Amino acid sequence: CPRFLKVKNWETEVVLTDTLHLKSTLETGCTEYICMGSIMHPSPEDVATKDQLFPLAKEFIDQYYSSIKRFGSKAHMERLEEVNKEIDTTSTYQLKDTELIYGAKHAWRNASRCVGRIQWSKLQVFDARDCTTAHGMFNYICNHVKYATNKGNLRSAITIFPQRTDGKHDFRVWNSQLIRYAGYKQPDGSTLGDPANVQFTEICIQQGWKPPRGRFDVLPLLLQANGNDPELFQIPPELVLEVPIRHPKFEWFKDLGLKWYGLPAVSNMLLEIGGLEFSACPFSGWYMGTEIGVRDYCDNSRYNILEEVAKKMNLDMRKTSSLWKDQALVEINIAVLYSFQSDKVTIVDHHSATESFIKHMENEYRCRGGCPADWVWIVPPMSGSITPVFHQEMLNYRLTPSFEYQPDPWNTHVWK
Amino acid sequence: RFLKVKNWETEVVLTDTLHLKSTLETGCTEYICMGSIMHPSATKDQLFPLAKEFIDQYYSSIKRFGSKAHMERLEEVNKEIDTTSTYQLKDTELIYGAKHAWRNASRCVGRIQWSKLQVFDARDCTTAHGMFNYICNHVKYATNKGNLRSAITIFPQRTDGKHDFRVWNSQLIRYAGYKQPDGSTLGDPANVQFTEICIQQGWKPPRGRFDVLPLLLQANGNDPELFQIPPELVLEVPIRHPKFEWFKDLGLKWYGLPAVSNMLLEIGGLEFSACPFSGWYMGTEIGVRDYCDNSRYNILEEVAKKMNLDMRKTSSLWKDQALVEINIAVLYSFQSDKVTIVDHHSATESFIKHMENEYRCRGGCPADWVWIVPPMSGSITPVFHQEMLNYRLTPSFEYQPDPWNTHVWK
Ligand code: HEM
Ligand code: HEM
Ligand SMILES: Cc1cc(N)nc(CCc2cc(CC[C@H]3CCCN3C)cc(F)c2F)c1
Ligand SMILES: Cc1cc(N)nc(CCc2cc(CC[C@H]3CCCN3C)cc(F)c2F)c1
Ligand SMILES: C[C@H](O)[C@H](O)[C@H]1CNc2nc(N)[nH]c(=O)c2N1
Ligand SMILES: C[C@H](O)[C@H](O)[C@H]1CNc2nc(N)[nH]c(=O)c2N1
Ligand SMILES: [Zn+2]
Repeated sequence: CPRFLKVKNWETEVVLTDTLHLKSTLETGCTEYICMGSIMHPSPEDVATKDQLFPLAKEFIDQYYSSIKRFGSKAHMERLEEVNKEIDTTSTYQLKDTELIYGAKHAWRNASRCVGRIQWSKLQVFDARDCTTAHGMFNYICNHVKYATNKGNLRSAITIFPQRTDGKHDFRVWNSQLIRYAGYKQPDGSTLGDPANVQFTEICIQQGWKPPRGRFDVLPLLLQANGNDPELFQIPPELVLEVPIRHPKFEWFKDLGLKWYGLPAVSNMLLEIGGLEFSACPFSGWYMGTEIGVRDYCDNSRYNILEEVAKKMNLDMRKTSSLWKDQALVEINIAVLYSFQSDKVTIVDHHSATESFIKHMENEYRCRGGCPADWVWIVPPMSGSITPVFHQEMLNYRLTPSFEYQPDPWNTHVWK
Repeated sequence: RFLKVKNWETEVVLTDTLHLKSTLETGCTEYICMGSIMHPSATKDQLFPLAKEFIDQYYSSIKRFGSKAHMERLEEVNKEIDTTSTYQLKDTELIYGAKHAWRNASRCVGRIQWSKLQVFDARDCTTAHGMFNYICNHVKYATNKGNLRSAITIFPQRTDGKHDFRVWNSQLIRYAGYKQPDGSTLGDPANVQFTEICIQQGWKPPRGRFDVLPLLLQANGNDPELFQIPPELVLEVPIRHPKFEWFKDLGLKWYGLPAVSNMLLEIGGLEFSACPFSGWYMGTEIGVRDYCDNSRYNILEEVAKKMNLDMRKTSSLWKDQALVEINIAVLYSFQSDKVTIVDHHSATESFIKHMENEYRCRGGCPADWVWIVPPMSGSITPVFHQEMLNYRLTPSFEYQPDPWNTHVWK
């Protein structure tokens, strides 16, 4: 690979120079002859051997001690030796609290699909590696939700549960996000609530959940500790902050009966630090408006409200070239931003978020030598080219520490 | 190395085998993806395998692979490369190659039309006047009083690089841009430099906001020469709005004919440095990019003004609101004037159908998601949810250096 790669911004002519890609550790899926950049998941029961672990841990320890300006120091060399001995006698090792916090923040810093990374160094890390049971995981998650929600002044946070050992004792949050609404398939084929969550909702009902069978039922937590069968818990409703959606101009918009939860909290990803694997690491931030207003509400396979809103706006819905869909989509995103700001719940519009991200990316290029970014994910799902990231060339590559996808736990779990 | 592509909205999975036939590079590697980079990084010896590859897929396409005609053509091409260091395509091959360069353009959402392409052979052209005549004929044919027809005009191929045919205009029809004294810009700011070359070469600019630029045509590597396209051949549309009667007062118009004139067509190793090609517009090309890019006509603030929108906070989405009304106007205007145009909903829908057609009959369809997804309302169009594999097949349309950076002025 060449040492310097240039990216251009075609609106501002600004050229940036990337050297950080030389530290790339994993494959992207692309080859010299094919690009897989719009494949969502490009290409087990298998843990790192001693020989796989030694270099992965050294690389991370080296990076950590470089970051604290102690590279080559006595503490650096001693930490290397202690880690090496630990791997040698136990085939794994335990991170220091300092190292865990650094690794978590850097997995966020390295997350190429995240437009909100200007915040990466302001992350509250909750060390839950002493957890042994699902009830304990419930306690940790509740504290996380309460801390991160903060009565609407949201704060980013991650709670990290014990790392993988042999792969038969995994900690998992079976929920894909901590807070989501149930979906219910009807006999007649229609769906009530969130159609994306019909499968998981069915799992919870089989596990014992009594469903309200409404349009916005918060799902219970399904929590697996130490490889045991998962267990159900209801999140105390006073910890689930929600925003009813109204429109500043259209008095009828509240009559739609829409609301959404304030806290986006991903709970199905895997956090990889120095070759260690944290299979339960729920992390949360605050929303960009389009995540709710474009995808959650207007995806055809989700709540799918464009028609109903277009009807109440009295739009001509016979020709697509009237752009009735586009007009309604804007008003829905105006309502979402307006309802969150009125209730003083942190949210960020896609103009402000992408402008912030360009500033972040430029700083990272200057101070770090690059900033991996996935353009397909960074550009918002509406009004793409009137945001600055549309015009920004990006380079995508995989740095470690990192958040990874992992198989859904109901597909792998060995029921006791 | 059968590759699967999924649509996350419909769950349709298609299987790609066609990528096994590519040999040009993408710019990515196993460790770095350059999918959002706009431009990532002959002789007798290089030429015959490239020619043989192209003749092979041609005769494979008419289902006479290994036929007597096929065998004879290969030998004919061999001797011609021997004795002349190049070769000439048959008319059938020229047409096949041009349609297939369009078919293979990963960045084109309009490829469902790929085989309906009128191909104008201009390989006998020798002068800029002849180029002008061929180009006027293309424009007139393609415009067709509003019922636009896809066309391409193919001028003589590159020989030694010192006798290149070039259209110096990036597109056949564009508006001029002028650097104003007070620092601002009149017209189209994307063209300020090309406009200045035309002025330097003798063009008398009217210094308005929608001045159609003259043609600047270079034949056989000579100095380029200026020509005015006859105005009756340049179809234009006044943009107005079905509900906002004040919109016509903005004074906006656009031309009906999108015609790329700065790319290079490669076919069996031959390079056609002048190959103007044209189709019809997707509304967002004018309404989102041309009118609302900050570095282009940049009209958003004005439109939002007349709409009386709250422009103090970005979270009012005033820009998004104005953007939709502008794009409603463009579609409404072209449609009212019976000028062929397609909205991004209909176009992307056609492209998904095209992808399905191509996977079935051809085993795949190279597509660049970054370019295929429209610049507004992305995820309410079906291509947003469609995984695409990008790879480079030949014949192809390639970028080439701008002629003013290479030409030695004679
Ligand atoms: C603090 C405010 C944050 C904002 C505004 C933000 C914004 C976003 C958005 C809009 C996406 C695209 C999501 C989608 O389309 O599904 C995303 C993805 C992502 N974010 Fe951030 N995020 C924030 C916080 C965080 C934090 C705290 C972490 C981790 C510690 C994180 C890690 C990620 C990752 C890994 C992805 C990729 C997810 C995937 O591939 O499914 N983000 N973010
Ligand atoms: C017939 C109607 C057509 C429609 C609606 C259409 C639509 C589009 C659009 C929207 C783009 C993106 C352009 C941009 O953002 O600058 C594009 C790109 C492209 N089109 Fe098509 N197109 C059509 C016809 C054609 C024809 C006739 C050809 C050639 C024979 C062609 C070849 C290409 C190529 C090579 C590109 C890529 C240009 C680049 O990389 O800058 N298209 N098309
Ligand atoms: C920390 C953080 C901040 C922030 N602004 N957004 C996020 C993502 C939030 C999020 C993500 C998903 C998965 C979407 C997946 C599944 C289906 C299609 N997509 C690929 C579901 C949710 F409910 C949700 F809230 C995280
Ligand atoms: C055959 C065909 C059909 C169709 N609907 N559209 C096209 C493209 C039309 C087109 C393209 C450009 C270049 C824009 C530049 C600016 C920066 C990045 N882009 C490369 C200028 C134009 F005036 C123009 F009409 C071709
Ligand atoms: C940086 C990025 O590659 C660049 O802005 C691209 C993005 N996608 C595009 N898509 C289309 N159709 N046309 C364009 O000019 C661009 N520009
Ligand atoms: C097929 C395509 O990769 C898929 O729809 C992607 C496109 N870009 C995205 N971008 C974001 N932020 N979130 C998404 O879910 C997607 N989906
Ligand atoms: Zn790639």
